[PDB]
Amino acid sequence: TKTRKHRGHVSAGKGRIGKHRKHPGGRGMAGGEHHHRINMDKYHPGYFGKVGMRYFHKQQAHFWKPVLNLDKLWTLIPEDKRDQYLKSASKETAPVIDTLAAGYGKILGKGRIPNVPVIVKARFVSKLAEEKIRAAGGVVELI
Amino acid sequence: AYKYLEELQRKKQSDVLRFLQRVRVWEYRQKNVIHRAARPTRPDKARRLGYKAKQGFVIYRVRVRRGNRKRPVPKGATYGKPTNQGVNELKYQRSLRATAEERVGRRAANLRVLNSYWVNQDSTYKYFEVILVDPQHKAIRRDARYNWICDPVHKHREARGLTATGKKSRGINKGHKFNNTKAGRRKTWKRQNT
Amino acid sequence: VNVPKTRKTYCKGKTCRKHTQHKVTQYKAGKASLFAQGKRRYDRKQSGFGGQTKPVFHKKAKTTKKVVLRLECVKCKTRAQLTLKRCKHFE
RNA sequence: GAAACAUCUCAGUAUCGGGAGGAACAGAAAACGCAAUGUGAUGUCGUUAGUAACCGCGAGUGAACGCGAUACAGCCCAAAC
RNA sequence: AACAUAGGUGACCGCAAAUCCGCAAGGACUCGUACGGUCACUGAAUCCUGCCCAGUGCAGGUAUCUGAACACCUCGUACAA
Repeated sequence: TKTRKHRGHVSAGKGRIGKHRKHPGGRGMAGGEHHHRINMDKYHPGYFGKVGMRYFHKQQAHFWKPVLNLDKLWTLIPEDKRDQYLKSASKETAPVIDTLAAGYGKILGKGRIPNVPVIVKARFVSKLAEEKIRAAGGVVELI
Repeated sequence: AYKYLEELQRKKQSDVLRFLQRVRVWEYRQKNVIHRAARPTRPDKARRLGYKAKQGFVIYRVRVRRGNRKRPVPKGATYGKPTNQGVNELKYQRSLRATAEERVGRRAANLRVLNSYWVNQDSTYKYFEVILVDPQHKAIRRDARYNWICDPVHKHREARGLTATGKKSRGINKGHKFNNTKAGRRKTWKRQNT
Repeated sequence: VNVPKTRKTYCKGKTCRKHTQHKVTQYKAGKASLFAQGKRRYDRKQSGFGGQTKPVFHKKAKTTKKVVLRLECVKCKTRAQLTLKRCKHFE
């Protein structure tokens, strides 16, 4: 391609002789500070800034999911048949989580539900998950 | 069984031990590096670390220096932090213990060492005993215990050279799980020196 | 200069109510420095210029030095700080 | 390198001193800490992860527990008598 | 015309010294001892070499003031910072 063509043009890339060499200055990013026009040009990536977010509790001894949205479930039932197993009454609930990594089992409520109406049991559920649940059907979970 | 020669060697200023310490090292002092000894100074500790009367066992004293320093000064390019620079302030990581164990061993080329530890010394040098074994000997290569410090020297060779010993295998490592990071995976080599 | 020393109204803080009169105080007291990274960090890592030990710290000081003065709302008697202006002198 | 530079970085690198083997070194918990009615010597490989942590909190630096693998192996003194 | 020089002068030191080398073990001066030998300035002879101790340097003293850490006391912390 363009890169393939290198010969035929003196200097490849930026045209110049004595062209771009080690520059502009400093190694990597120039000092995040002022320099004699070396590097600057008002910035604000960063602003705040110590890359990444971290929480000390966040780690071992930290709370863990899984979390499920009250969308997949409704999508799951009653509209389409799915896990025939764990089916009773108009509907039922139980583990349908990719991981039963523990400290978990909540169900969030988003999307339109009940619609099943479904009754669910799991670890604690968000407020906007009780509603659009307890409404048509649904109720207490994982006492 | 040998309790108080453990108990006694605690204070080193208590009573009898101190007097022996008055007349002890008087003779040891004015005795240079490399000696030898019929019996260990502390019988509990030898015959603890591993020492029994048996042929093929030899225990030597050693003296050392006193404090640790004695170092050369860096050439130019001193200007800097300075980083590795300095003079009399730095202390060397190897103990005047580890140093006692070799500086023995390189006296008797033939033999290896399970290492005992010092008796105390004053105003200067410390001492140390240091039992050594002997690999090609009989009775050494008999007792299951005090075997394997000679196989015959296939893996263990110049133990305490490599380091594998008591004080060494301490010093540059202690503990196990936890705080054995940047320490012995096996050791400093690998997990680049701390 | 020698102001405001006054009864005002704005109270905007943890304990408040209707704006009520407060007063100026020029609160000066407490422990000084070495509560933050610094003394702690020169506990350790002291060899031959670690950190910014060598550089002058806390910026240079100029002629003035801001104002302090907490304005406590007389009532609740609890208050908060406002912006500080560089006053040549306070009296 | 940090577009200078002192900590930091290059780097525990280059180079130096001593020494073993056919492999070395480690190694049967005063461990781990998904805190548990849980794991169960040690290397190594993959990952955990550029995560926690460090740092003119700048530039840069940078693990581990665990997990999946490989290979598996547990024992002898000192003392008591 | 520069250096050296004899000559002139000042300084430190009684020797387990002054001065200097070495990381250390040790070492030069020194088979030396003040009519010595170390450190400096001036630079044969002749006539001479004034005034200044404020600043800087060195040295001596110093009621009072300032002046680190250990140990000591008080507070704080069941300990510690």
